[PDB]
Amino acid sequence: EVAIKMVVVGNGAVGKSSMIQRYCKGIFTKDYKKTIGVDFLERQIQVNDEDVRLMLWDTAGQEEFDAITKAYRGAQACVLVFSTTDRESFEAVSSWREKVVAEVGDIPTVLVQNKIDLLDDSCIKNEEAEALAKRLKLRFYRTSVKEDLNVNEVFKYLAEKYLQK
Ligand SMILES: Nc1nc2c(ncn2[C@@H]2O[C@H](COP(=O)(O)OP(=O)(O)O)[C@@H](O)[C@H]2O)c(=O)[nH]1
Ligand SMILES: [Mg+2]
Repeated sequence: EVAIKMVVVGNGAVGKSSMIQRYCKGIFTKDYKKTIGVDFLERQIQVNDEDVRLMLWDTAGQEEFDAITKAYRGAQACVLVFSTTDRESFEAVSSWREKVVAEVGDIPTVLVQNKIDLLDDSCIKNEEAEALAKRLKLRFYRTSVKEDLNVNEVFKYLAEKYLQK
């Protein structure tokens, strides 16, 4: 049995709260802004013959970039999220990465481009997202929380890397 605290980080409106609700509750609602009224949601899964309890902590956006918060404290893995339709959220990734490393150190991390169902309206070229992932040395996923596309894979990857580097 292992419990893993995972923090989901990135600019406002990229889909962090939706991603957590999708993974832990299996829902996607039509609201302009999602809310999680508790510190974290959780999902208990089996990974490589071990029982893992994933505790997914939501965060605030760039308006709280300098904030030192409970969601980051003792985080054991991290999802860095930007949005297909928000170039500023992509440009912010390196700053979010540096913030997490300075607060918790080196923890398993993945880079996620969410809202890939909106590719027609993309503001990020595929080559530049892949180039950033290679520069930060991070596994990169293109996700659609709305379509339940690659969400499960993100958390499974992080749990496996926590268990075996
Ligand atoms: N089309 C699309 N909309 C999404 C996706 N994920 C989230 N959204 C929407 O993006 C908006 C912001 O999502 P939210 O989870 O509140 O973002 P947060 O501010 O990062 O927590 C909401 O209207 C969500 O329904 C996605 O994969 N595709
Ligand atoms: Mg939110």
